[PDB]
Formats: sequence, C-alpha cells, structure tokens
Amino acid sequence: RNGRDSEAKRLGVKRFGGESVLAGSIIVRQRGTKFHAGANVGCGRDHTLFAKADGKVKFEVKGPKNRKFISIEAE
Amino acid sequence: GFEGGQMPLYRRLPKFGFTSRKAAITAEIRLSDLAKVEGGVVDLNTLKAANIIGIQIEFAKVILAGEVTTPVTVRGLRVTKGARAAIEAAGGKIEE
Amino acid sequence: GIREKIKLVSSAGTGHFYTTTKNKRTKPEKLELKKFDPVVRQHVIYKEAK
Amino acid sequence: PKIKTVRGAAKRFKKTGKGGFKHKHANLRHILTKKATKRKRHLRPKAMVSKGDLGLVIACLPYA
RNA sequence: CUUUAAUGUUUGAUGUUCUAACGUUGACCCGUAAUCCGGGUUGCGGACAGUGUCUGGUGGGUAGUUUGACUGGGGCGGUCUCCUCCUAAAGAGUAACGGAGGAGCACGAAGGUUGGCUAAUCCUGGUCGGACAUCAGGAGGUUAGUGCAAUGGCAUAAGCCAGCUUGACUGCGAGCGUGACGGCGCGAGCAGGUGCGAAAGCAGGUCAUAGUGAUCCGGUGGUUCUGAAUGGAAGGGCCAUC
RNA sequence: AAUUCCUUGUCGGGUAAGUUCCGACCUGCACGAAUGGCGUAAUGAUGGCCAGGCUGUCUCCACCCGAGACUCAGUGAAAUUGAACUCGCUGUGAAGAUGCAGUGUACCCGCGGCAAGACGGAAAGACCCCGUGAACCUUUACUAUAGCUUGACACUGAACA
RNA sequence: GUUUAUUAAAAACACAGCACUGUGCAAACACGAAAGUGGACGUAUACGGUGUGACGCCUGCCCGGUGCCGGAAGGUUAAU
RNA sequence: UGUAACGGGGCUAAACCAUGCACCGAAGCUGCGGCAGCGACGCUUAUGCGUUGUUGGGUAGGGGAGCGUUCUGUAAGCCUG
RNA sequence: AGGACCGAACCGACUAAUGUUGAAAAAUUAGCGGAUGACUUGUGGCUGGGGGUGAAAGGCCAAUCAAACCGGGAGAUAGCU
RNA sequence: UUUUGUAUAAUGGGUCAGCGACUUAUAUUCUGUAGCAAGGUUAACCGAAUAGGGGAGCCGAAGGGAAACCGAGUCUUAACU
RNA sequence: CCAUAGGUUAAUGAGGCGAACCGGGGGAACUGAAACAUCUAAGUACCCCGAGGAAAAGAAAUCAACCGAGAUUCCCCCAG
Repeated sequence: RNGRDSEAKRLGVKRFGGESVLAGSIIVRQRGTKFHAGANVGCGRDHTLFAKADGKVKFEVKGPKNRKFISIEAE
Repeated sequence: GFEGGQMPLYRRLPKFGFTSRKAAITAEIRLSDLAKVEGGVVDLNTLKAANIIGIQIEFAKVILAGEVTTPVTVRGLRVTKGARAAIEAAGGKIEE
Repeated sequence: GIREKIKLVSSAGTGHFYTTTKNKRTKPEKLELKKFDPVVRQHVIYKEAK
Repeated sequence: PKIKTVRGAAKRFKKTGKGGFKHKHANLRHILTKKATKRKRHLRPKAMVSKGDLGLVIACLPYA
C-alpha cells in the first residue's frame, strides 16, 4: 500500500553569507518565502531568490514579523 | 553506441538537415594560391590545370586567406569583400 | 482530459497561429484574443476556437 | 576492411571547428502546445555534445 | 432546353435452343502377339467442368517465434512514471516488498493590472426559522481561505470583491541551479509590439512544488532554402504544429 | 466409491485387538447415463481382504553337504590418486578437522575380518533458480503458409426470343 | 489376444457389438509439384472417419457458448 | 563422544582493586651495511657525485625497464674431430 | 467343432534369488503365460526422417529416437564455466 | 581457481615428457620516433624494375549555416546592448 | 482412298570420367539485430544443367550536360 516518494528537489541555500555573487546567481532555491527578498535580490516565480546585482550575500532579520531578508551589498 | 539497453545518444536525438548536392561542386580558393596558376589569369580551368580545385568543381570563390602579391586578373569566380580589396590592392583586377 | 486543442489563427493575411486548449462543452462560443502577430509584427485579433 | 560509419549518427551530429559535435535538441517534434514558449525557444538552436558523450560519438563517426 | 412518339441503327443484360473448342477412368478399330499411350470412328457431357494469374474467407494441417523485471529461492499477490511528508544522522543527496498520502488535470477567467476589503467559530437580540440558511451587535484572532494531496508559504496578502483587459506576447538573454547524459528549472536585462495605472511601476500565465512520453515514421499550414539537362513540379529541409 | 477433503464418517460383520476388507446409511468437498450408467456367468502371471493346509517366513536359530572366501604354485586386472612422516577428545575455523590450538594417548610392520569417518568412488545434481539458452507439445498468443473455398480475367462460341 | 526390445504386462491398447457421420464411383479419403497408385478389379448389406466397447436392463433434460448442417431476405464485404 | 566456560599445569594470589618503579615484547622506531624510485640543488652540461630530503605491502588494472628461445642480415667472418 | 482344456518342441517374459569393474552393454537358475491360432518361423521384397511404422508405449526405425546416422553450412552461437 | 571470505570437508590436477591459448589482415584514433614542412604524400600501373616515373587522389592550410549563400567571419532575428 | 503414325537398314554424332575457375536453373538455416517477425546471414552453403581453355560480357534505343565522351572486361580512386 506504500512504497512511493518523489524525487528530491535540491532546495536550500546555494550561496551563504558573505559569499560573493554575480548578477543572476540563485541564492536560495526554496518553497514558500521562508527567506524574503531584500535589497538587490529578486524573487522568481517559484520563490527562488536570485542576485539582481553583484556583491555579497547578506542574511538579515527585519521588520515587525521578524522575517529573514536577503540583501546584497554592492561589492 | 550501446549504452546497455538505454536509448542511445545517436537515436534519442532528432535528425536535421539535408545534403546540398551543390556544395560538393563549390570550392574555396585562398589567396596563398593564385600565384600558382601559371598565367596571372584565374578561371575555373587555370585552377583545375594547376591541381588546385578538382575536375568536378563548377563554382569557386576567392576567400581572403593570406597574401596575394602579384597582379592577378580574376575571371568568372566569386570573390569575397576582403579579398576583393586584397586583390585590387596588390595591383590586380576582378571582372565577372 | 476533456479539454480539447484549438488553433488561434491570425486575422491578418499570414498563416501564423497560436495554439491552446479549450473546454468545448462549457464554452461553446468562439475565442477571440488580440495576440501578437510576428509576421505583421503587430497585435492582431485571433479567432478560431476549433 | 574500411570502417563503416554508424549511419544514423551522421544524420544527427555535425562536426565543428574545434572538433566538437553539434546536434539538434530533443523534445521539439510533437506535443507542443503544452510546452511553454520559453522551453521551445531555448530548444531551437543547435547545441554541443557534452563531455560524457563525445567518446560514443567519435566511435560512431570515425570519418567526421 | 424540357418532355415524349414511331422507325432505323448502335451496344449491353437474361432465358431457351444449337454444335464446333474442351472433358470422357463409355464402345469399337489401328500402331500391336499391349487393361500404358497415341491416332481414327462414334456415344455422352459441353462453354460447364478443369487448370493458370489475381483476389476475399477459412486454415495449429504445418512452420517461425513471443510469452518482462523487482522479489529477503522462485511462483501467487503487489509494484514499475510523476508530486508531498517522515526515515534522512540541523547544507545537498541517501536504501528496503519501510511508514503515510496524492497526480495522469482544471481555468479565457480561477490569467494581467488597477482600486478596495478581511476570516473560522462562539455568545446575545431578532417574523416564519429549526442545532445550523438571512439581519444586527459583541468576543475572537486567521483555529479561516488558498480549483484538487501534503509540506513550505501568504495580511504589503499568495485569501475575498469589483473596473478595464489579453503579457496565457514574438526574438533573445548576463548569470545561475540541477542532472552520467538526454534533459529540466530560475532569470535581471535588450529589441519589437501591447494591457492596466494619474504615475512610480507591474505583466513572457495561475502562491509554489504533480497534471506526463525521446527518436523514427507520417499528417496539416507557412517559407523558392534545395529542387540530379534546363523551367517548373514531386520529394526533402527550415519554422509552427498534430 | 480406482471418485469422500473433513475422515480411521456412523452403524453392523469378521478379529483378543481391523486406518485395510465386506454390508449398510447418504451430509455425492468434487458420481451419473455411449469422453456411457448400473448389473454381469466365464476368464485374468490383474488389485484388495479372509480361511483350511503347509511350512526356518518367524519365535531363534542349529547342524550338515557343496562353490567361493583362507594357505601354496602359475598367470595376473580395475575404479581411484595434489603431496603425506594419514591418532582420540574439547574448542576454533568458509560456520560438521588426521593436519589449527589445548590436551590425552600411541614401539615398528603385516594377515583375516567389519564398514562409523575420510562431507569415500562412479556421473560439470535430473529437484530449485538463472540464461532476453534449446527442443518437442498445445491453443480462440502473434505472423505466415499448405490445403479447402469464393469471384474476376484467360483457355472460351453460336442461334433466337 | 497386444504393449513401454533393456525397471511399468496393467484397470492401458485391441476386440466382437453399438451409434454418429461422410461417401453415387473419375466415390469420400490417403500417398503424390504431376502423372499415377491404394480405397477396390469393390459399389451404400460397400467403403472411410469418429466415439463407445460382449451380453442384460437402460441411455433423462439443455441448442444460450463453440462446431457442424441448412436458408436466403437485408446490413457489411476483395480483386475488377 | 572426553575433563571440556582459565589454552594447560597449577594458583588462596600466580585473583581483584589502588599506587609506583623495573623488565619482556613486532617485519614499529633506532644503529650499521646495501639497492632502487621521485624531488630539490653546485657542478658535471649529453650525467655522475661531495650531496641532500623523502619514498619502496599490494589484487583488478595502468606505466617503465629487461632476460631467454627459434629464425634472417652482419657471416665465404669467428669457434669446432 | 473350438481366437476350446492339460502339456513338451516353439514363441514369450509374471515372480524371486544371483549377477551388477557380469559368464552376459539385459543374462542364469527355480518356478511362470500362450502353445490350431489375431500363432510361430526361414528366405526374398516394400515403406525413410517432421518421414516411415505403430492391437498406441512417444514405442520401434542397426546396443542411438519428443525427430536416425553420415558429411557439410561450421571455428553456429555461448552476456556462461 | 572462484570468492565477502578457503587448510577447508568448494573446483582442478596420478606423475613425467612433448604440444596447448591475445594472432593476422585492412581501416580509424592517440603516443613515441624519423623525413619533409604551409605543405606532406602517392595508389593502380609503366619499369634499366626495393631505383626512377606515375600527384588520379587523400589529408592540411577556414569557418558559419539545414541550405542557398556569406566568409575571418557567419548563423539567429525585423535588428541584436 | 491418297497420306501421316509406325517398322527395317545404312551413315554421322553423342553417352562416361575429371581439381579449381565460368554461365545458368533452384536455394537454406544457424548467426547478427544484445528477444524477434521486416532486415541480416545471403543469392552464401548446397543440389542440378551446360561449356571452354578460359567462360561471360561486348560495339550505345550508354552516359553526360548545353561542354563533351565514345563497345565489353579487369585494377586504383571516387567513398564508407
């Protein structure tokens, strides 16, 4: 009655904090907005967060709900 | 091209194109030759006679691929832009 | 499943068609969508819910 | 003997300027209205045969 | 022209009759001192039967073959692709006939944008009216909702309502993710043309993750790209697509 | 019941005692009428059961007569065989030890005899599984085909309605 | 009576007898690319096939399935 | 099958616990001698050494370097009654 | 008279024991069935390999039979030893 | 020898002696080496005949594109940051 | 009836063997496709007929391509 599972989707954080990125680089492939988009970060259609400018990855905690933003410092 | 029984690479990819029939009778002449033609006049024969294109060849073209020196009169062959400038720059003459 | 495939043909003289799917049963009316025609290079009305 | 070309491979790969082989992409023959235009637009240009597969291709195409 | 009448004429159809092709494993004669065969006379049948090529049906009489894998031996049962959670050891991945569930779509609005709004449940009052249909007020806080599983998300709403709409665009794409590969995914930006908005802007489908099928062969539309003397065409290619 | 699983069904007969046998009952898992039903005299190197006689079958073996076996003379094989200076036990160990460990026992060599072991000898296990192995057999598996069968054209025509 | 020569002699095969069915003679049927031959120098009281298996008492119901036989109206249906 | 659950004898410590100092113990490390590989380095230059560091268990397998056999040329030469 | 009865030759082969590197690649010994018939036997002939023949066992077809033997395709093929 | 693992009571071999298994041909690719070098090389054949002729051809010096076509560019696209 | 069939005699030729090569009439399957049926193996093996020192083919109702070539056969390319 069992014996099935899907293929593993390889989510998670692809570039960590302080890690230098190019523009276009995917930072967190994820499933809802567990991590939100910050400065110079875009959120794709499947809530993939990608580097919209070059620089360094900056994980932060902002706002009244303590959300986890991801900025990019210009570098 | 046997991958165990998996469908092989040459058989899971689509096929494209066709063979021209006409590209087998076109040729492609450099500028390093045509100092080799014995005459200073270049037609399809005068190239065939110099063992430089082949007997079956009907069309020829005079690509810039290096260093024409003598004045050469090209007749009835297509010449590229850069090589028209290079034939006409080193004396030369191109009529068609 | 039930949902059929149709060709939205261009109202200009071209043969260019978009293609899509329609529920033929619940929506029997034809489908007109002002789509982009790349041969004319202009947004033309498209017709023909097959 | 003289080596026979795997003939249906010659219809599918074509040699390039530095020895690599180009091929047409799969997945663009039929069932098509279900696919996004972004897929189909990215499957139209021809592509190089990857590193894994050149061994197989060079074995099938010894004169090209 | 329509419709009809007589004649001649041109051909097919059907039934009766006929002798002349063919059959004769009927009789007699001859080769011949021979129940073969051939020839002759005659009888009977006779355009049939029979055989050839073509063709439908029947055809284990005969022939060639096929009749999956996983599997706590094999069979029997179950399973085989894809999505979600756990196992899974706080990056990714990770097995078992381990534990649990789902998909093989839907939608021309349930997509785009602009403007607005905020749930479940319970209590109280109130015509029919009831434990529960509508109304009003309060508590409550998203226990709700999300087209369909589960997980992660969602108030700036991704939820709910309305106006206008077709960006559910076409050509590309820096850069990345992900796979042995085939492949799959994310993508700012550039060009052309568009929608909404006063504008900043947003829009290359849907809150996301399932909703699927390589190649060959072939069908349909477009494009002289090719087109075996030449001009066409057929066929092929390329683009779309089944 | 050549058929009955449950089952050694239940009752009766035979027996001191009868899963078999005979008769009967019928709840026939799953008989049954020419893939014949039920009877059936005679027949059977046929299957099952009972009894008389008879006996070394047996209780339980004993003796004897012969042919080998044993000794001498003559001739003179065979299977097998990595090599052997080839013991017991207890344990270990590719998991059942002549060869390892611990220990115990054992002068060297034959002859008759027995067969417990040498996972003894003979035969690339016949069962089981596997091989995209084979062979024959079957069928409403697939594809063909011989044969049978259908029509068209050919061989193959007239004379009248 | 027959049978597994060489582990099975039997309840199996055979059998007389019964039935069904085909067959009108250039018979059906069989061997045979064919000619021909067997059937048989026979002729339905005969011959071939199939089942059952002396004899006695008997052989019940079912024609929906598969087959066979018969029918020709209509539907569908090849070569041409 | 035979003690047969310390390997055995045997042990009242030759057992266990705590502390300490000895010694035994391997193809480990060191000493002495030798060979080979890979580096580095001053010459030697077509490479060897005053060196110098370090390495050398090995199946499938890869790489490198050799020995022998028979036959052909060198060879009507050179050994050999 | 009789696919009649008893029983030798003759044909067979039911049981037991021996034999099982045999005396024998199927027998010997002691019993056993048929024994005028659908019997048995001699000599010759005919039928042949997907074929024969079969009182049917998948039996027999030269000690070979769910497809003889010989030669060839042929060094079939063997993801196996 | 096969194996995760064999003294294994798993396979093979009584012993000796002789024979007994990665070859050959033709294509293609890479490495070494030799010749010539923007060139290299001939095949069949002629033949004083391993010489010399024979450059038919093949490979390379130019790619892109399905193809026409273009060409140090080309394809895509109406055009490409 | 004429005549043909037939009969008798004479003359000439043939018949059979042989290794390969050659032309023609028939013609597999194992195998490969990692199964198998189209396909392959392969017009191979084999069987049969015939001929010669060679056989066969052969003197364009052939190519080519707006220029031309000039029967057949064999070899090297073309070209995997």
